[PDB]
Amino acid sequence: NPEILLSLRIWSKYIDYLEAYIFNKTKMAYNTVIDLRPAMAENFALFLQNYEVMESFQVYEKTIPLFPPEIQYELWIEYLEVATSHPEHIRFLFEKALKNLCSNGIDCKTIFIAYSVFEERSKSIEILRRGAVIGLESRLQLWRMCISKAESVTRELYQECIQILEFVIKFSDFESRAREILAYGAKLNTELWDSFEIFELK
Amino acid sequence: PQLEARSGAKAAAYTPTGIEHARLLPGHTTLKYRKF
Amino acid sequence: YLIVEESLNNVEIVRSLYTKWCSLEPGVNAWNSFVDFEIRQKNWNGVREIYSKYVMAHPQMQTWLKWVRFENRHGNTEFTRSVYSLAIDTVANLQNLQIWSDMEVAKLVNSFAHWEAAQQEYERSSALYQVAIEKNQLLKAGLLDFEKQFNSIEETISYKRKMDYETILSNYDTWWLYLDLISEFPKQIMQTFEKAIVDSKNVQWKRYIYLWMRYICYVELESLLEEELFQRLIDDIFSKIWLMYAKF
Amino acid sequence: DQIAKNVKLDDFIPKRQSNFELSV
Amino acid sequence: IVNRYEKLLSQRPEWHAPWKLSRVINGHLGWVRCVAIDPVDNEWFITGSNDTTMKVWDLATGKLKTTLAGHVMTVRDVAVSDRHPYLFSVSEDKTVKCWDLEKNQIIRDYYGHLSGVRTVSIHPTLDLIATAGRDSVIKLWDMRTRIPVITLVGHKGPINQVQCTPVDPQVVSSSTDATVRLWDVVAGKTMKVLTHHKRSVRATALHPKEFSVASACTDDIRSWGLAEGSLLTNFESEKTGIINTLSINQDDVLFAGGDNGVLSFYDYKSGHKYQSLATREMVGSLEGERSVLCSTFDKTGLRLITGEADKSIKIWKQPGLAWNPN
Repeated sequence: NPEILLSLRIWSKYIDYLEAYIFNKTKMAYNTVIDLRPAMAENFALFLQNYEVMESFQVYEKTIPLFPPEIQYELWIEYLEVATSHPEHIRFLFEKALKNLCSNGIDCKTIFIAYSVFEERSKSIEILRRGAVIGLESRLQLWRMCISKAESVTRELYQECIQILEFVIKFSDFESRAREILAYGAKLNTELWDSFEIFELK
Repeated sequence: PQLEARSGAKAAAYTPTGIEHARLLPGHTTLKYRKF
Repeated sequence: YLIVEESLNNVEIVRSLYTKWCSLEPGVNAWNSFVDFEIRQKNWNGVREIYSKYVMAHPQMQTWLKWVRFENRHGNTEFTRSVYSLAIDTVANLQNLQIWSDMEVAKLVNSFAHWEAAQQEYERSSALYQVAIEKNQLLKAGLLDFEKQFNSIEETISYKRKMDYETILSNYDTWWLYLDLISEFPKQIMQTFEKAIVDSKNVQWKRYIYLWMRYICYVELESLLEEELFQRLIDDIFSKIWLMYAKF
Repeated sequence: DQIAKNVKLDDFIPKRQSNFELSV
Repeated sequence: IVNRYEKLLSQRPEWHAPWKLSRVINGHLGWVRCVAIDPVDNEWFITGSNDTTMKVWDLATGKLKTTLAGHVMTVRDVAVSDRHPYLFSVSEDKTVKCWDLEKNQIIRDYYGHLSGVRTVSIHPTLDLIATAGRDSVIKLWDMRTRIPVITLVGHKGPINQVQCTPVDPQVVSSSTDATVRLWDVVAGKTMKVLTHHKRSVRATALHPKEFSVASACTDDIRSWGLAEGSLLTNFESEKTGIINTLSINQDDVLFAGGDNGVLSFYDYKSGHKYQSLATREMVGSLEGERSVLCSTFDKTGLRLITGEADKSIKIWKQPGLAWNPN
């Protein structure tokens, strides 16, 4: 019929009304609307009327299916919500998300960080490292995350970061072998020089 | 100009002329053969 | 020729021409055009036949999808299902590798599952996925997706297993993860853990120690085994481990 | 129909592809 | 269709041995764009060239027997006869000459071709040869009376290889029009016009024991029994170069040379490519040049001889490749 013609707004309105207002019926309506095709709204509704995670999961799946930058964002949000609510499965989901948005542009680093955090609640550190490696602002963020992880194996991480990329100088500072690090930094710097001088003095 | 390159040759059959070409004259009527 | 026919509006002749064209194993494009023409004409009896013919001529999974799409557009749900079955059957029938890529079959399967989900009965989808698994990675993924859409526990387990496998392929952290998965059939898990332990410089040593500890814990949960482990450790050679053993 | 008659499918088909022991 | 593919999968090809380079005889100072061997014996093989010469070659030694200097422009093709001790040769000077081999000296320049003549085929049974050039016409000659007897109008462009069979389909032309014709010399007409190629079928060859004729356009090697004038097979020649040569071996081992120089071998009738060979060239020569322009097997069939654009002639001595169709 649609093809021939060639409603949505009306459907949306109806859904809204249902939400305002039976719950099962509303859910069904929402599902129908989705099929015909907001996701965020649906998720919110699920959270509210049902206290149900299944609905949330479904919403997430739908978002994934829809697939774009906005879609990706929605998915991320859903994941976050899930995490907040309440491990292996979660990890898997995170991995999937990562795979989907390898170089999305918007907040890959952030996503990685989130994943790491989830893991923590070594794996996290690894994830951070990966992000740092496979990922300018975003890259910087990833690097920072990696550094943090290292601080929290660390040396190895630092080395990796250095290899990937100032970074060298940072590594040297962290270390403070130290002399060698400083030298390396110099080869690939104002504070570095100072550090070197200090080392010499000691 | 008309100093020009080309696209294709030809081969069209007319009535024979009946002219006594020099080379066409008889010569080596005997064909050789192999042993078998 | 077709456009001329259309202009004229004498249609039988055009149809005949189309048929003739399609008998000469022509391009997919031609087939598509024919289909379009059929659609434009009032009748949807014969279109199905033509689609079938096209499919026969072009074993390509996109063709199948197209056919299905037409079915969807058409009112009948049963018809679509039948078509799907036929597609599946055809794929099954050629066991020998005379086939479109294993990605395409997987895609088809996924589509079928989706269709089933949209329909009333879910068991069917599950059955289909089981069948797929029986006859790979793509298929597994599809199955997982289906499960998610929908059993949940089973799906989760499958996912975990997959993860473990991946970890193994990659291969201390991985080993740990695998162990965790195993912990999360019991006998199998135990075996896996043992294997991991067997597989398992300072970092490496630490990992080994951790593994040993885990093994000990498992044993406790479940003496001879512990003793054996201790012996193995000794052979390899720690003090802490020895102390623990003594305590045990 | 006439068009069909004019150009047939077996022209496009190689004859040996089905039967190998077949030799001219 | 699924009915044919399955069948193909089911059927298997025979394990023809691979091919390794044996002899390379850098002797010509030009392309070597013709090669031929004696039907009677397999001691020598001659090779006409862009030198303008044609040189004779002992197979066993690889040594240059003797030269022959009976053309002006470059030799495009030659044909030693089984039934007589004549060597026919033909060059883009428009001369289809005839060398006695009792005296190694030309005899009967046949005259009639309006322009550069591409190929000869001596008729296996008659005392008659057949030549075709860019003329777009294949003339048959009575060798005694050194006159064109008949001519074959059909073609619409330059005609390359023009093989002679002993049956009714007595000439098997092959143009740049991409038709390959089957003719009836006696009727003064065509009998069946194989149009199945896309481009200039610039190579074709008769199968020794099997009464069929492989033919090669830019890629697809068709091959056909010319009794009816009906297709036999299509070879796996999917992204190989411009097929220059298309010789067939006694043991159903069809060879194809390319403009790439990638010597490709195939099982005949199967249509199964069962080897590729990377070319080679001399340190001085360029990597674009190397290309097998002319080739043929010996009557036994264990030695393939390829004339390549390196100014060389390469002779080739002897686990098969997996099938995988479309």
